[PDB]
Amino acid sequence: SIMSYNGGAVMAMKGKNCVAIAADRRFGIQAQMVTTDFQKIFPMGDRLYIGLAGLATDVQTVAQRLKFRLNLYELKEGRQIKPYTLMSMVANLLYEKRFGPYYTEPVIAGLDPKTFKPFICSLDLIGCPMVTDDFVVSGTCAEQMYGMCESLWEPNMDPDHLFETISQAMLNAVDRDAVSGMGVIVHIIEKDKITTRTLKARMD
Amino acid sequence: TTIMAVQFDGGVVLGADSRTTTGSYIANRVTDKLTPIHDRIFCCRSGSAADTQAVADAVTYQLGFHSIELNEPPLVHTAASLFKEMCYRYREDLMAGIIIAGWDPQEGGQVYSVPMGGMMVRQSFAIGGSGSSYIYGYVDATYREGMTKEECLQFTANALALAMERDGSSGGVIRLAAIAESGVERQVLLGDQIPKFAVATLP
Amino acid sequence: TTIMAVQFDGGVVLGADSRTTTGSYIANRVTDKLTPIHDRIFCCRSGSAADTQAVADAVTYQLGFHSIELNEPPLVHTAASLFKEMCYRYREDLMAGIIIAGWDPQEGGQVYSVPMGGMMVRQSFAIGGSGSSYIYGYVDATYREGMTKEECLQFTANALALAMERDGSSGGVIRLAAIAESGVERQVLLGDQIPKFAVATP
Amino acid sequence: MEYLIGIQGPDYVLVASDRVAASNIVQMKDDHDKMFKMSEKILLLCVGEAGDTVQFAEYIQKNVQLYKMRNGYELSPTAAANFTRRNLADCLRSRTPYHVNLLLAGYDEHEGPALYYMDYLAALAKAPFAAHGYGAFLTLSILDRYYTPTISRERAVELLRKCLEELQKRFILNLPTFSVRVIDKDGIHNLENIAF
Amino acid sequence: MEYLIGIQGPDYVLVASDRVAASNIVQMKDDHDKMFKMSEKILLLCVGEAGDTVQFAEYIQKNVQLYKMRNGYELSPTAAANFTRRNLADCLRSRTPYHVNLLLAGYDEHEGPALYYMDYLAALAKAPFAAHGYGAFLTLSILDRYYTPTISRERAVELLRKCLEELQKRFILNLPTFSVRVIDKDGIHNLENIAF
Amino acid sequence: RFSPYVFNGGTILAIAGEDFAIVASDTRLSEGFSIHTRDSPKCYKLTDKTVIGCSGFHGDCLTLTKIIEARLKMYKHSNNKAMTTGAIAAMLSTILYSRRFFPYYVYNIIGGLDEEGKGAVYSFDPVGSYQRDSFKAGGSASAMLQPLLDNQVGFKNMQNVEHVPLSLDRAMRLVKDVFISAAERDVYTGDALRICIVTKEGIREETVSLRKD
Amino acid sequence: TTIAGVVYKDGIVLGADTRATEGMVVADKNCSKIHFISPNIYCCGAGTAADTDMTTQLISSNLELHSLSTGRLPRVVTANRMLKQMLFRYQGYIGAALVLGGVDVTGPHLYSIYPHGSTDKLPYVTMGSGSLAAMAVFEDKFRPDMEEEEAKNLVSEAIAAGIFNDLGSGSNIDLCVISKNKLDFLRPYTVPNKKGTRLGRYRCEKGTTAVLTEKITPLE
Amino acid sequence: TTTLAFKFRHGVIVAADSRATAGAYIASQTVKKVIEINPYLLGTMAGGAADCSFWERLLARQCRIYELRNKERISVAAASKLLANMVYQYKGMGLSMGTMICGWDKRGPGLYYVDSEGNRISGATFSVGSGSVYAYGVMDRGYSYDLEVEQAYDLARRAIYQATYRDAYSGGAVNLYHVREDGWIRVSSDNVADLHEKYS
Amino acid sequence: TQNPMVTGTSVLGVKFEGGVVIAADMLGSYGSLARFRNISRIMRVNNSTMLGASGDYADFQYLKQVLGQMVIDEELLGDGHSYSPRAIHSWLTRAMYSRRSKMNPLWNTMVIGGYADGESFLGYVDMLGVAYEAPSLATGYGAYLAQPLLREVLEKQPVLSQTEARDLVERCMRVLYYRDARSYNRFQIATVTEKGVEIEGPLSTETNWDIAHMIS
Repeated sequence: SIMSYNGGAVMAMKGKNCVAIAADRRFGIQAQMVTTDFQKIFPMGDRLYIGLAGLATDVQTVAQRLKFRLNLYELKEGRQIKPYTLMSMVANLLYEKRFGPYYTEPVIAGLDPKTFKPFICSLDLIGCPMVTDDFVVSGTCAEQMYGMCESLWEPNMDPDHLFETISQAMLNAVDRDAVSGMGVIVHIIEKDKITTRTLKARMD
Repeated sequence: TTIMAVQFDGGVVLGADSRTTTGSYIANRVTDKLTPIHDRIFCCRSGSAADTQAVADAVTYQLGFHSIELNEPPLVHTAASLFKEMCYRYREDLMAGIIIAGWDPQEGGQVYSVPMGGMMVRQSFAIGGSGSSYIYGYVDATYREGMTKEECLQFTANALALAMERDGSSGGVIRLAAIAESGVERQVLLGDQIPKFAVATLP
Repeated sequence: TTIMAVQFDGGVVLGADSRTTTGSYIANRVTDKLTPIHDRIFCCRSGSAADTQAVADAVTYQLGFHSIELNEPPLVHTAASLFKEMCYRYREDLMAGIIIAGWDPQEGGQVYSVPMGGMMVRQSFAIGGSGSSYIYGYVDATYREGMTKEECLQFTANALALAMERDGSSGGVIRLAAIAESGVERQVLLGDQIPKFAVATP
Repeated sequence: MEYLIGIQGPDYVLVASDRVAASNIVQMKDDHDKMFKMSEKILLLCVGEAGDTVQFAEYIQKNVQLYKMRNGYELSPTAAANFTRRNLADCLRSRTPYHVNLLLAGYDEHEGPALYYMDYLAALAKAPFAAHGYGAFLTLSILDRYYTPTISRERAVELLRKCLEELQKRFILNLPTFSVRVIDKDGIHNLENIAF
Repeated sequence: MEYLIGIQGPDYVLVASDRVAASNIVQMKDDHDKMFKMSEKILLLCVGEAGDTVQFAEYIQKNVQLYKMRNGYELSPTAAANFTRRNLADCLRSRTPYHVNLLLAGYDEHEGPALYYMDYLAALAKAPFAAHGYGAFLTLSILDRYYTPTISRERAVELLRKCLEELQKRFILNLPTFSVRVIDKDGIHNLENIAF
Repeated sequence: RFSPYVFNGGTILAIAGEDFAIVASDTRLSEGFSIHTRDSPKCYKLTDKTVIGCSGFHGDCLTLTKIIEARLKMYKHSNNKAMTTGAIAAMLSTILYSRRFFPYYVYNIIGGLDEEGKGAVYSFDPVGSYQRDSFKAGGSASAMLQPLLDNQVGFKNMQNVEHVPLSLDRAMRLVKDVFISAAERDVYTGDALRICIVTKEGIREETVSLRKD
Repeated sequence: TTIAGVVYKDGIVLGADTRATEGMVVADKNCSKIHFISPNIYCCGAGTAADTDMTTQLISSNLELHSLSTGRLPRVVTANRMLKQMLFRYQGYIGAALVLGGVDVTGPHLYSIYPHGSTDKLPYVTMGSGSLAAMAVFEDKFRPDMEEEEAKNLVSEAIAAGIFNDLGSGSNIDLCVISKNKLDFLRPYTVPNKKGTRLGRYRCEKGTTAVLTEKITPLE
Repeated sequence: TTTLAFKFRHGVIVAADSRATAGAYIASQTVKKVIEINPYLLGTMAGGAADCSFWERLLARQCRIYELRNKERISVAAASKLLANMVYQYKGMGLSMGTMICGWDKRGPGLYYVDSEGNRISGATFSVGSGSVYAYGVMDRGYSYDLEVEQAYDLARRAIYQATYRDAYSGGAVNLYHVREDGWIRVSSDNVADLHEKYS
Repeated sequence: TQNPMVTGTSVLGVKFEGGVVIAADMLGSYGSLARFRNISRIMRVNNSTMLGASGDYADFQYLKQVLGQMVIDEELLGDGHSYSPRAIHSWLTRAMYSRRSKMNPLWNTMVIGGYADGESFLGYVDMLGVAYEAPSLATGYGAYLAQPLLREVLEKQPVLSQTEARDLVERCMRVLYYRDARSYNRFQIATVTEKGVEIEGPLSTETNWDIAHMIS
């Protein structure tokens, strides 16, 4: 395939007023790992992280393109971006290049900038909003990150339990995959903190 | 998909079956392949479904604008002419074997055929569609000359009854429309009104 | 290529057109797609040309050897049965939609259809060939019940006249053959004998 | 099927190309030097399709050279790397895919030395050491075994001679000479070519 | 993509293989010696498909070895060459085409030394010098320029070193060592392997 | 021109404890987009101590269970001794390999227990490669059930929870929740898993329903 | 992803199941397929999950620009013709088998839009794969000129018959009832599919993690 | 899969990883990818998980028949040769394998390499597998014939440690074998993570 | 695959307290041409088992002569021992799997049913060998269209009288007359009960085209 080129696997899940987005720090060709540090969780707002997976030139291409149109939007009308509106904007970024699309499925995780009501979203290749109140999953190893993290997620979780469950879901999900893994990264977005952390994984 | 149109005398008598199959599934059991384009001139539609009614309302636009531009009722030869042009110029993208009819005040009964390749001929009776290959023998044998309105009504009725009986991609109710001087007198044939023919048994 | 065969009463009445096209060239303007296989049982032949008469003389061999082995005239169901077997076992190599007829002394008029896939059904009227799609309306509408020999003779005659008039791969003289108790009474229709129908002029 | 290699030191980054210009069956003149001189402190390398290496990366050399000799100062290697990633990435899918994969050695003054890496799809990533071509597949573990994150210059050069003598021993292509350049805080230097 | 070479002298014929056993991207153990020992004075060589060289020519070695140690005397190299041409030529089109191309150095006592040649289609022809592989395409003119029909042994060896140093210089594959055997009227004698 | 395989779906799981082997199942066999039936077991009782699971193309699963059943019977009164479990795994490896060039497109899992009594579970690719495990569901939701009981059974990527051995109550509650999760998330769900469970005294077979859609 | 809609004496009743399955795994278990266009026109959607979204944002925006250009309420014929003509000239590359219905100044009626651009005025329509699972329950128990409550029960039985025997099934049925005076866009009508329950708690507290490097950043 | 083997003055090390992919999803983290055909030889596997398992299984049958039939230990060149005969006469049928046949015999440490195309070569060292050329690099930097036992073990552990670190289709564990004039033994079952914390 | 084979469309069936009823239309459709109208696709075998066919009809004549010859052959051994519809289903399964195993496959896709000694039976045998048992079956597009009406009533009550099942398959057959393109009006309905196999053909469908005149 062409989605299985660089691997990559991001997810996001929420309990209480925190969310949790998580990627796998890995980049390379189908068999080769040319680096370990690779930015997949791109900050857009203060508390609104977009995370991308799939083909790496599309995740940097529409990551920087989305920082372009997003940054110019909050410059044209001064406020932090409402995250539903950013979901609409990546929905009209992946679309309108439908023919020969971008090979990425960006998830969007974060908080309303004034009521702090969390949500998480996922999109497909050509851009379809999947609003979700449970968890979203993107990348090559999709159904593991489903499957298992549908078997773990309980509702209404404080950041240390959500911390722990997205840690276990990422580690045991990407361990059961070839082209993903080798050290993962977890951003917890509270209503006052960004608990950014890495996780020592089965790095093999 | 089977269409008939017979010029009887003065006016014409149309006829169309009613199915819209997606290969092997009737997506629309009840459709009108008869459609008006101005007042007297009706076009039918066969072959594909999406392209041919884009042609039909495109020529409702052009024929209606031309007819209001002349302040006269247009000839059927006008509509069949821009069917020759509109279907000919896009001939590699359209499957539209439409055959049209109507009563112009100048000539009289006119039935034109615009087949799949896209051209224009004038015929006494016309025929076109998927099942419209199973009844060339019956229509070729029964149509005599100069028939009247009631016997072209039942002639188109039982010809389309044969073609809906034998084709699998053609069936349902059949719609007749007799264009004349006093306007269209259309009707449908609902079930028992179809002239059912006996099947030979024991065997 | 258009074949008709109508069971009238007692016996049957066959009928076949006469062209052998190499795509768009009549290689044989005058051929008999009617052919005898024993005495009363005739098979016709449609579709391809080379395979179907290898089938025809193959079953002349098997049916003739079986008929002399029983010392009785064989049924038409016998010949259509080994048409089902001989055409069924070689179904991916043969284009032979033959429809056969004849008068067995036991039953009477029998007309069987062995289409392109290779099977056996019994029909009142049968029909098969290239042009034999243009006359299902006429044959379906005109054939009433229990007709006689002269009106199935002209019925097969003008049905095949319609099919030779409208198909391009079918034309020429048409051959009729009325199998009955007193043997075959075949004839041809030479030109003017074809019931020509008027064309409407636009 | 050529070979590019680089190692990021604490205050330097050294690159080395294979000094072989190939053909259908034979090799042409060896030198043909693949390392394209950027402004003063950036230095990119290009292999891949024979005809897009000399075309694309020289065009990047034109634009960055125009930036320096248009607005005084030069680019940091971050902006040059993201510049050529943008230009290859938007010349990728449109009409003529430039099938080149780049290394970009460089350093800014007030930050560390950087060795950027990209495939032929223009997906960019930093790396303490990167490789290219088919020769990348066997030599990269020797830069896994011995590369400390802090390494002296001559240790990195003799490590690079370990990598090239392994590449001389197992890899089936005749790559006898290699062009080596260490770049560091005094400008682009050039180490003596490694031959066999 | 390997390399076989031979030169017919007035009373000898010398062959040399490339001493490289290749793979997808890498090379395996060098030695793997391609020259298969026939009875006493015949010596054939085989390249081509990796898996028919060790299979077909060893089967020919079985049949000719059986002929010698069945009926006393050995084959002349003419009958061995036409034998393996028959066996490859009738194993060609049937079910499994043996994709090998052979040299067959040899000599009979009461006739001259002969160096037979065949493609993978088993079309046989005598030759005063023959070659194989992709390396045949550049080295064969040096055996056109310098090969007299009568040449001494050491002149032919240093000529063969001219051919191998050219093959070392231009041909893109790493072929560093070559196995050389001179066969002549005292039996199969092998010269020291050429290296670089 | 013919495409002699379809994917009739189905996901089957087996867990090897210390005196048991929970061979789970599902029910719904289905191809294209229409389901056929909701009765069909996929765990087959081979011997009293060996249960197969069998998922993939259903007709070839069926013929494969006929072959391994009839050759188990062909063994049993050719040596006057029943099969073991590893010998079932071996001969099913050579049955799956023996027709390689037109292969048995079937993912089958053999549960059961060993000679000494401890449970084992053998996993297979459709051409035959057996490894004994203590988990590894297979066949449609293979990549869905696997990371949960990589964690809740194998305890991998997990610090000092002071992990206990499994039993017929913890692993019993570990099979129903993963199939209601895969009932939510897979399309080839199953509506009623029929857990053929094996023990030392014999065999029983619990059934409980799922998300029926 | 079955979809249906039935006209009745006051109005229309649309309806869809709520599940979007990319590949052979559900990506999202609760999504609206009954899209707004207008206060009197709701469409539906099947085929490509994004193309229906974008085509009904475009025809929704362009249509209510049209309606506030006219001033009156927008008719449902012009939604049919804008979806027909705009969906036709992309040659069927947009896969959007959507139906749309509306109560209008003429009368309550609905259309179906096949992805190549063929429109059908019908009393009852079904797009998606679940068409086949929800057309037969419009052929045994559908009656013309029927009252609202058993039409709501009819469409719920149709979509519920697309739940139980199709692999493009949904979690729960939502259906809109568009009448002359009131619109009733009700999200989920029935939920025939509960989650079930879990058994046994799982996690410790501040354990079961291999933390390599924390980093804390305040915001306010 | 990334196997590895090298001979020296004390027998030969055969090491391998323990993962078994299915294209991109991976099946097992613990696969016995070294076949013990007798307590004097070994045999590895490098792809086509039923092909290689069946043909070293069948090689174990044929070599045991040789043990019974000619009452001697089988020479390693015989086992590699007959393997190359049978998988040669299935050439072109989509068969894909590759292996070491190591093991001490009455002449040498052995270490032949037999694959699907039928190469059947001797060797001093090899490493066949999916990535595996990484292993070549690091092994051929620290290899010498004059090694003792312990840094040969560390040469294999570091060798396919880096070859499982850089490659994607490898990893899991590492088993290691050191056969000499008593038969094979086992010296390891370590995984990749404990080697990573062991060697930083 | 190579030619326009002569097909059917659907043999749909349901079991009931009593026996099992299966129904199919008589149609010999030669690829969008109803070439053969009066053509029975319901085979009778020994008095407690029935058999249909949906796909190629020529292969169904092959199967009616091998099923017919097999059941008369083991029928004339005397000693009781007729085939339970276990064995016709299993033999037909192994015949088709052993037929596609040599890549020369039978193309028809039938359902066989019958009332055994204790209870009824309704089994599906596919073109590929996908064989199973079900409370109610349908083949071809009936498996898309008749199958929802069958597994709606049988999810409510899994117990049917003979008139409820007979009207049920008459109504489903009317639905396949409405929607399936390769479907013909008259059809054989055919029921096996405690008293045996009986075939009531041919029937008709009371069509309801009353929604046609609301189209403009």
